[PDB]
Amino acid sequence: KASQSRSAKAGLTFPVGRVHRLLRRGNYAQRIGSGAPVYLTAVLEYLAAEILELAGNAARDNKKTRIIPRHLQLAIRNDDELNKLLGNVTIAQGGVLPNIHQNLLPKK
Amino acid sequence: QSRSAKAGLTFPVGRVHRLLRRGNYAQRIGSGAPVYLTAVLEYLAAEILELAGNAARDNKKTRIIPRHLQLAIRNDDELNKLLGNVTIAQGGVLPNIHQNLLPKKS
Amino acid sequence: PHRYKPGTVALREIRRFQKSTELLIRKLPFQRLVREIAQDFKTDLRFQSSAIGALQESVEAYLVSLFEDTNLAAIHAKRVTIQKKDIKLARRLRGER
Amino acid sequence: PHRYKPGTVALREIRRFQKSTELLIRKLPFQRLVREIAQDFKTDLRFQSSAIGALQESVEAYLVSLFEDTNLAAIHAKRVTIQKKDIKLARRLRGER
Amino acid sequence: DNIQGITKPAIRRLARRGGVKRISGLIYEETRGVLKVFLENVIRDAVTYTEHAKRKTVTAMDVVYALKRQGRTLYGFGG
Amino acid sequence: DNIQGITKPAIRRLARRGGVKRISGLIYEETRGVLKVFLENVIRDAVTYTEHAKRKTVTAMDVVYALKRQGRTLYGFGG
Amino acid sequence: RKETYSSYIYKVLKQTHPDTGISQKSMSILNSFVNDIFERIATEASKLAAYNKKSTISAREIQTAVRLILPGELAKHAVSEGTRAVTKYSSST
Amino acid sequence: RKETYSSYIYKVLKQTHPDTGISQKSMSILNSFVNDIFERIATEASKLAAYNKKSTISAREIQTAVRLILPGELAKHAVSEGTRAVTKYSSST
DNA sequence: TAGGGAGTAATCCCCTTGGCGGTTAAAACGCGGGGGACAGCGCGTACGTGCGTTTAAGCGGTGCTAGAGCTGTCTACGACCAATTGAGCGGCCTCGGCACCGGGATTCTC
DNA sequence: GAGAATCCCGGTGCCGAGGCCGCTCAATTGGTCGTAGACAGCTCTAGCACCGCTTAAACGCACGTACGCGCTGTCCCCCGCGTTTTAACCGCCAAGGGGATTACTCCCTAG
Repeated sequence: KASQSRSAKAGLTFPVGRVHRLLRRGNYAQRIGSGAPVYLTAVLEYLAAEILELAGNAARDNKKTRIIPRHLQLAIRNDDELNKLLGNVTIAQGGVLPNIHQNLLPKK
Repeated sequence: QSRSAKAGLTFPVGRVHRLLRRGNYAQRIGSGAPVYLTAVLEYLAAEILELAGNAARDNKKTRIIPRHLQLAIRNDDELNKLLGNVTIAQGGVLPNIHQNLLPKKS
Repeated sequence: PHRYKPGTVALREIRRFQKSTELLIRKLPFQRLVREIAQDFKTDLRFQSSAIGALQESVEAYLVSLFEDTNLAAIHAKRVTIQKKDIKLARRLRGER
Repeated sequence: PHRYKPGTVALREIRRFQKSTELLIRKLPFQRLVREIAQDFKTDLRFQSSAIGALQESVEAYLVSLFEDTNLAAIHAKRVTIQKKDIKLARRLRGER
Repeated sequence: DNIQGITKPAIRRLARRGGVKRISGLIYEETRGVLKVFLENVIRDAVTYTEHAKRKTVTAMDVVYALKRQGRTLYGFGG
Repeated sequence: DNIQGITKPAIRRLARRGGVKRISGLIYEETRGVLKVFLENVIRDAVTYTEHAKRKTVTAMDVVYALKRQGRTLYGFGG
Repeated sequence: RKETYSSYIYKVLKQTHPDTGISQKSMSILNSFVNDIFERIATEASKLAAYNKKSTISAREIQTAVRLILPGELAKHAVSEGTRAVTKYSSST
Repeated sequence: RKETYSSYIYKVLKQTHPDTGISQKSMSILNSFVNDIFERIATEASKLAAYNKKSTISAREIQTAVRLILPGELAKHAVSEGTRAVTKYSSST
């Protein structure tokens, strides 16, 4: 009779019932459908996986084993669609990209 | 007896109470809150209508046109700050000419 | 043999169009443009009349808002004439990329 | 001895500060500034250090964005040195008046 | 030829609305370049709105809703 | 010395983080005024959130919502 | 059978100007201004009620909301007007 | 009691990078990020469901919301991952 | 366990997509001339570079107490339900404000 | 000094902005009950203040060299204007295809 959660029923590692709880007492609609928390759980799981993949090779490009928000900031702003998504957000301890305009160099 | 008349206001407190209640914002909703919201809506409508009325009386007409509404909405700095992200249809732009683009001398 | 100086009648018609507030784009070519940009995504699209007028008001307002900023950029560039770098400078400073 | 071209060690210092991520404003004058500006709105007000930190990172990020926009507006203006009229132009074309 | 629907004296009409004495002749092709993109960004967020309503005509209510999503809540045609 | 408590090389440090080359001397009090006029809008919202919360201390969440108001949201201290 | 606000704004207009008339496009513009500031103030009231762990919306969160969203003179004038209305209704309970 | 997505985020980077540590500041950055996408998607879906005169939020509403918010490439990857997950969940027969 | 919300579907009627035609502002095109943007060159000073000289940030350590935060209990504000009366939506009817047209005063421009 | 080009003053349908009555749902009144904000009261985190040593950063005076700026001389391309010509727009007729709505069902989501 005992069965496991909906997350591994959908094959997901993010909590489906917790997403359903936050949807129901988040006061967005009075009736919440069944397939909506599974869809939202899959979307947020994929976005987290893509973000951690980008932070992963950004941290391998610095020869380290830990993730600093320098790596997160770099992995955000060298990718164009995350640039478009996260344009107006500022990350804690991020800094800026190394850039210099063409005529400002010692051209000679 | 109407709650708007008991509050001294001319806006439908029952309508805004129904719109607040059946709009999915909170589990419980107060009683003086739609009255207070009715009061601030009546004040903002009165101020906008007063400014548009002066803008209509200065321009010799007795009818409100959206050009007069744009004139009354842009000449006030506070209302320009509040409604800087909106666009009035057929409203127009304030006339301004730069002094560099103005020709000749004196 | 009466010839005007260049730019005086420009400023005068600028004053009349500051007085004027009517639509400045032709309606039927704009309908053709929105139909030909809309057929790419689902064919056999019907269009209401008020939506096209709302679109025309939107593009005219966005033209005015961008053109004021590129006018300020060209005035700041010690020139009387606008150019392409004024346009992308206005789009860069507004944050529209 | 041997000297450097003015404008070359400046690039080394630029690349040093851009690879760096450390905070560039002293903590105690900033905390005095935010307490003296918070005294104007409400008295007897205490503060938490992470709130001061969030305020600090917000303001230097806004200052860095404003400085980059001013640099772009100044090199649009066929010059190298930034001046206050480019600051005014960048704030005017950015929306904040 | 249908992409030439907006016309050069109408760009001059918009240019004399902004209050500039001199308009260079290469602005007119630049002004088309900033137009076919921008209204496109409302067509990406209007007709799909229409597609959520089982709706095959765009109307006055979904377009101002799309502009309110974009950030230019407009008055005059309801919504 | 509170408004000018930001020292002269500090605006320089923020300037070379912004990638400028040559800095003029008259920018510094103008950047101080821009800083104070941004700070005036930010902490006014922050202390309104503070006196709504029946508290006389400004802790970590009513500031991150205050910068969340105008579209200048910052991450990390949202909890 | 849509609802409109035309009678109330007409009554307010004839209260302030006994001669000026209004058009239908102006009517829709000011009605959309009303519904716009309505949804903005109600969204801020809902968010602020979620922030302070309360399930009840009262006049207090909306007076905080009009303190933070409106500019200054409109904010204090609306606070005075709404507090006058609140005391007038609570007196006439 | 306080809630975090720390263990789920942990196993997410453990499928892709096993020999990788994490900072607590980076964990807070990630938590704020996923919560921000969650509230954006939720308010878009609730606003769309109110716009279509419907009292129920279903999968097609957040489908339209994901088409609306995310840019197109990440949008069709997101809806593809969601469709395989939802069709796998719906096969409880 | 309950009940009411999508859902299906059929029917009506309204608007909007095509198709006329005339005519007419209005765009396209070629043409003379005139200020503007173009590169180029010199004058001087303002910014960077440097060493001497403060100074007051930073660590860090300790002492104290406001105040965040949690728990308990309460009762009165508010959800829910049933009956009711009136007011705001709408269909219809009627007329004067404003645009439009015509013709003389008046102001910049040359 | 003249001449386009306006602002201004007066005559004309008109057609879209104000009443008006009919009336149908939506705001109002009353009652009951179960819980959620208010208040009191409590335990300890954490913020404010202060002392002192170390020193790295900051202030100030000195000077030197690009670089902002003033002037200039010239191609030349936008600008005002006459001439064709081309499609935009108004009046209109007709279809039919798609939106609104009525109405009962049953499942699936709230509890």
